[PDB]
Amino acid sequence: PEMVRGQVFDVGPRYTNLSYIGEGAYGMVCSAYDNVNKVRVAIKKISPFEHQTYCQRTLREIKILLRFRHENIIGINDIIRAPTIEQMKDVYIVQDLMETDLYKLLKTQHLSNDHICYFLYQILRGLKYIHSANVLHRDLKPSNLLLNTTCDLKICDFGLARVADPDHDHTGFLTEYVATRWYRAPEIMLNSKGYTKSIDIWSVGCILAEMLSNRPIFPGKHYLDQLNHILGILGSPSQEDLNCIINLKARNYLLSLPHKNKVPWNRLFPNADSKALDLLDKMLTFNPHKRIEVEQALAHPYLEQYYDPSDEPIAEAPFKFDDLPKEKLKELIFEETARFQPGY
Ligand SMILES: N#Cc1c(NCCN2CCCCC2)sc(-c2ccnc(Nc3cccc(O)c3)n2)c1-c1cccc(Cl)c1
Repeated sequence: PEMVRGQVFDVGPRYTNLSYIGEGAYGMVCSAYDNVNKVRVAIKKISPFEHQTYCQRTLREIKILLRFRHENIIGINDIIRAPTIEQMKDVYIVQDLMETDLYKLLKTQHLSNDHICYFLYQILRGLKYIHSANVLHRDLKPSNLLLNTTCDLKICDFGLARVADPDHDHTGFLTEYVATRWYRAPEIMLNSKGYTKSIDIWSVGCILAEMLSNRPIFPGKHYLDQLNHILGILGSPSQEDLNCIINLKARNYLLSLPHKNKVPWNRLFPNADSKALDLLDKMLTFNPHKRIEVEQALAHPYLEQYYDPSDEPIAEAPFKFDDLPKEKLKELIFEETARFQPGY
């Protein structure tokens, strides 16, 4: 086997010419040449068997990726792992190599309104399919949006994804959260576990604001600072939106803050299309129940040039609602990846 840093990357002889790309929420990503299909691919190494939580996430990610089939969601080409459970310590997931991501593009490239409109359409088209499968991505951000040389957009890393569970979304004030800080909806910091579809819509809204200016709209430096950045632009929540927050600690925190008025979108983004700002406003709504849904967002006049509900497919087999030990999860990961084995 070949080494990349100080770690084994056992994908050869089919996959050679390894180069380090980076990391997902977990796992090490490399580019490689597929000697069989004569194309360069991306490969993610996952070593989750020593921990239950890692095993659960690895199992969900693989189950989700294998079940999903959509143009705006990157699929799995192959899975490399040992032929036996005893010999299996690592899992390698193979996907088509995408040229870049929206994070890298936004660092140095100004987006035309046409590119913003097209990227947003593709994000929401992929998201419609994800949400139709009763799945939440939960870590949408520019680095999880891959692009090729013709601007085809594909959503990646379902490492923090979960089956939607709105009945168990309520939690206490200041509950620790796993997903990337800057794209976290205000309710995460107040009373939400991020188990509802509205959590992904907030993240897409943050991505849209970022595509308009090439800078994250809410760059919180720590947990509560993230909420301060959000209220600094949306302004103080209304009495109606506060009445929706039953948790006393979360409500009293918001009531203790000095009153802030709404910063108009047309002042933050003076060169933006007015329809894009109307959609931005509806995605970046404080109250998650009033926040626009993915199908409504696709039907928004800003996306009129692309909107075609018959060419925005939904999932054929949605997921249903776990606490199994890591040894039983290793067996399920082994079973889930069995179809990619040489004998199969
Ligand atoms: N998780 C994850 C991934 C990514 N997360 C983002 C990593 N990124 C690295 C650069 C700095 C910001 C964070 S990317 C990824 C993947 C899949 C297909 N093509 C590419 N291409 C790509 C992405 C980034 C840079 C680059 O040179 C190429 N990546 C994957 C991936 C690769 C193989 C299998 C699976 Cl299940 C996922």
